[PDB]
Amino acid sequence: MNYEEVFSITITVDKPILIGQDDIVGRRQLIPIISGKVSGNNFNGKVLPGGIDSQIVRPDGKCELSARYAIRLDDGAAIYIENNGIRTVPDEYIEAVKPNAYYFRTIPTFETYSPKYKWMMNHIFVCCASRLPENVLLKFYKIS
Amino acid sequence: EMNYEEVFSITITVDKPILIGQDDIVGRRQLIPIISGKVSGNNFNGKVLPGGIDSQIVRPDGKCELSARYAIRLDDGAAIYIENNGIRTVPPNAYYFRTIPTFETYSPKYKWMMNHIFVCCASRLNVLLKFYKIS
Amino acid sequence: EMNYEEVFSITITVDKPILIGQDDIVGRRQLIPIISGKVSGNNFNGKVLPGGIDSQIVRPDGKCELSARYAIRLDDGAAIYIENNGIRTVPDEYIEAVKSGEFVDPNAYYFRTIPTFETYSPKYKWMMNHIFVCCASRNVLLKFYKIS
Amino acid sequence: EMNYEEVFSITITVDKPILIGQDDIVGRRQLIPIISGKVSGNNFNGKVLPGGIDSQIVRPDGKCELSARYAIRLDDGAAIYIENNGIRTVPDEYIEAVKSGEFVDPNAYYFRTIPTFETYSPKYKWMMNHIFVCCASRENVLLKFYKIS
Repeated sequence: MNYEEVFSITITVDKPILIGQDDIVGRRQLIPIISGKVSGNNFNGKVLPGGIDSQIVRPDGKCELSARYAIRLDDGAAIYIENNGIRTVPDEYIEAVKPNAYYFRTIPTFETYSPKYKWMMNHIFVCCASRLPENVLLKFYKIS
Repeated sequence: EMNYEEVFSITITVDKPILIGQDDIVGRRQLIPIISGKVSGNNFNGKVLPGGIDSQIVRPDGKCELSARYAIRLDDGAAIYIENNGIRTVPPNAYYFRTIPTFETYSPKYKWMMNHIFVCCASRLNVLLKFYKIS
Repeated sequence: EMNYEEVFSITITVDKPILIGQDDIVGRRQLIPIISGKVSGNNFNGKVLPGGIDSQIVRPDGKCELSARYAIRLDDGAAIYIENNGIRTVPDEYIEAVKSGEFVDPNAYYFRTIPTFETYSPKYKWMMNHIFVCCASRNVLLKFYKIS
Repeated sequence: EMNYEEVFSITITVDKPILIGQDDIVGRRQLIPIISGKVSGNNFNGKVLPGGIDSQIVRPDGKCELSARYAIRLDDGAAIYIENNGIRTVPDEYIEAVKSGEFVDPNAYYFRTIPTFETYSPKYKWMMNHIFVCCASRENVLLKFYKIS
């Protein structure tokens, strides 16, 4: 199995909007995306307004993540992204959750509006992520 | 033969669309921020919380597919997370505009929201949403 | 103020469940093959095609989440592909019976679903452009309503 | 970088397609029954159970969107329920072939999917807590499953 690292995004997030928590569904929060820098070989630009990661930390500590946001490239192209994934920590970090620690991986789906980016809607992708301060680093890999 | 009960309404104030892109294959994608919203109904009263976005695509044939993610808080302190998925088609009074919401709740008083099917009838002005519990 | 129209019904015969597995967090997963089915409704008459499966999970709290994929062929030769997703619940007194599978009175059930359609002719494209609700019961009888 | 582990393979025998319908906007929808299948991999050996269907649509532009629901039973008695969703494309020169369904060489395909698992035992709960990628090809479909580390 082969793959190609195609780009990265460093995203600056705002404080979580905590919606609610219990020990049946877990804890729901919305994470607003403030900004984001996109970079890669011929794939450079920024994250657009309107971005939100909708997250639930399940009672067992597993986080399920579903982000919806858009980017615009420096050539003028826009790409809409839905990024669906998981973040799990080992045992001594679980009550904290509810940095090297995490397993944090996602699958993005892309929607594009010009022939130059049609390939993004015709391959499978994996994203390897990390969180920091309040800014997640995302590496995107095209499955070859 | 199909019964239902109207359970609450939300009048939502939206910001201007964040247009992402458009072409003649996928259509036009935009994100609509929800500025605010008033929730009202029999023992179901409160407001829409921050962080709300309706993600819409207008298909080339004109059909709009809608998927909104937002939360509300009630005046009893209960919070509810809503994903509302539906369609809007035209040939204001013009539209067919109907959606299916899915609820996530965090207390026994509201768990019935996770155990029924619902339909939402909407109107685009702001947007007015009437929620019906299918009996 | 919500209007709807009954558009058709389907009476489905199903095989015995294919029990996959169960535990006390995810619940009980089973696949239900659809043997046959008859579609009827004003100018809407046909049959269920081969290949139909309802993938079901009865959650530890007793709620059944249903997802069926199947197709129908109408007497004019048109096909409709259906994914029907919904839920089936019972009052607390019947839950132990459900978790077993001992007989429960069909009137105990709340059994409602939301169908999505895929069609391949102009005469049926409306089914792709309205919202629908399905009221079901124990054959399985499904009644389909277009929301107006 | 991205690391991964091959976890197991499945070789599946499928029946003939159940053609539902086709048009030039939605494409061609068919249901593919899974007759049988053999699961193999280090400490991961079993069979596919009854009830498996791949629901597929070949879009007007030639791209096939695949969604399979089936289950396997391992030799230690554990079950795994699999929802496997993916895509299968060919170069432009083979698209017409893909359409009347003429022979296209196996090496021509891009055929990749993302499986989701449901398991009922602590020994296999890790399958619910990792991301996976599946590489597939075409007498059978060969699926190789990879855990993303």
